[PDB]
Amino acid sequence: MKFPHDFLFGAASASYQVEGAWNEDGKGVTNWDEFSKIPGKTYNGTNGDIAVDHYHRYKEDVRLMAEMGLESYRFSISWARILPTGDGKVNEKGIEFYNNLIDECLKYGIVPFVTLYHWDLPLPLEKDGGWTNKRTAEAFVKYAETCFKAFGDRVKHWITFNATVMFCGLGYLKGAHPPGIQNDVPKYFQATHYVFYAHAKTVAVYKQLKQYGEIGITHVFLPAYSVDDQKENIQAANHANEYETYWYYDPILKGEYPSYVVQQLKEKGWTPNWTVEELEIIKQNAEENDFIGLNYYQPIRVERYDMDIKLAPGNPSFDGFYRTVKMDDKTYTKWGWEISPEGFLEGLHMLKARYGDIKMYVTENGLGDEDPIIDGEIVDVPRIKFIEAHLKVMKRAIEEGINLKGYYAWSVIDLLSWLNGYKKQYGFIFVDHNDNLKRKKKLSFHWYKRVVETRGEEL
Ligand SMILES: C[C@@]1(C(=O)O)OC[C@H]2O[C@@H](O)[C@H](O)[C@@H](O)[C@H]2O1
Repeated sequence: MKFPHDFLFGAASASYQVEGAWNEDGKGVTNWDEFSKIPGKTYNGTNGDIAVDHYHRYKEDVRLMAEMGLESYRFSISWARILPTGDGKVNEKGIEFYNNLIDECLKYGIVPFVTLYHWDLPLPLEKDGGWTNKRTAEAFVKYAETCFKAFGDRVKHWITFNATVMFCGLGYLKGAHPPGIQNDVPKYFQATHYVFYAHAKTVAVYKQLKQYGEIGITHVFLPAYSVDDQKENIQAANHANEYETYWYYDPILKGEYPSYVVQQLKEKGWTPNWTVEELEIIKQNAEENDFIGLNYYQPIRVERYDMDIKLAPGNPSFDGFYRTVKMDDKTYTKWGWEISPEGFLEGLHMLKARYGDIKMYVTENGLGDEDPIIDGEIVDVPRIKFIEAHLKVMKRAIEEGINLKGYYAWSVIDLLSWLNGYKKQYGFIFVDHNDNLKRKKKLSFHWYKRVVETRGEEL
């Protein structure tokens, strides 16, 4: 019984990835609904139209989570289910559905942890300029307030945004996410600003509501290490960390943007169109966050741009100052992501040094795999070893006085990986695409049950 009763063992899903029912019960079209049908954007033309069909079998999937001894389920609300056009009339049929999902989790004592925005923007709001238009931030606040009024009697754990770095960075820098834009740095940075503004304003509204649950944001956590002891490389890491960690966590946690990056955007002419009022709202609401969410999969190993010659190479950074690299002496997934428990642990240390005793939830962590199948059984031993290694570093972080209060494995069920199809499995529950999307427990499902039952006595 080592992890305290204070700490939730969970597993996670995202609405676009898991629900399907893209056109049902009054749901508005989203950006991912349109974007996924552009050839070249999703793996093998893979879709969320049906996804894994969680919308129609939510009762079954929740029964399974309960059978797994799950303590908390983290899912996302589809904004286009509540408010189809982003604003305007509320779709009651969408409110019914999330009330039913919430109520079913609750039957079995499973705690909802709810993400409001997991990348699936109602389409008009894309056409307005998405997160580059303050309007979308004001719309988001209204939506959040709608969800709070409708669901907040029962839901006491809320996430505003998920992984802003990806949706903003992939949407405006690489064109791999909607709206599909490439190398527009100013829009990227502007998008992150309006998101952080929407967050802080939403947090202020939630607290004025007097609902007595908790709220915070979920970021990607992607700690950057220097590939060696070389000063140029150390500097490349510092810079990586500034842009990938500090830009995101400082505004939410500290109430100020990191002056290092601010100085460089000014020089480059890329500073966002931000107002004093917006920055005050951010500044005054940094102290209102109850927690920080971490989606952590890997660190990155960096060398400076001109230290090739100075161990395979890496992708260059957006401003071309550094690049990430792969290395002989480390372990990678089959899609090339590093598996680094020591990476994660020092990462956690770096975060307590800067942000102090902030309450941390690991809102995503897991292994993407093409699962071994034997006699119709999914024997996903690699996933078990992945989660095991990460759970052990958490156990140690806690022993070391880090304020970690939950762990949500990425993918409670097999679902759609945005850009990797169904082939990049991440779940505890298998889904049979060849047998009418039927659910089967994997090896990992039974293992995780035991971990929760024992609260992590695994040495
Ligand atoms: C990007 C991908 C993947 O499919 O590879 O990684 C894992 C996980 O990242 C999370 O940060 C996203 O919220 C979620 O949607 C997941 O999907």
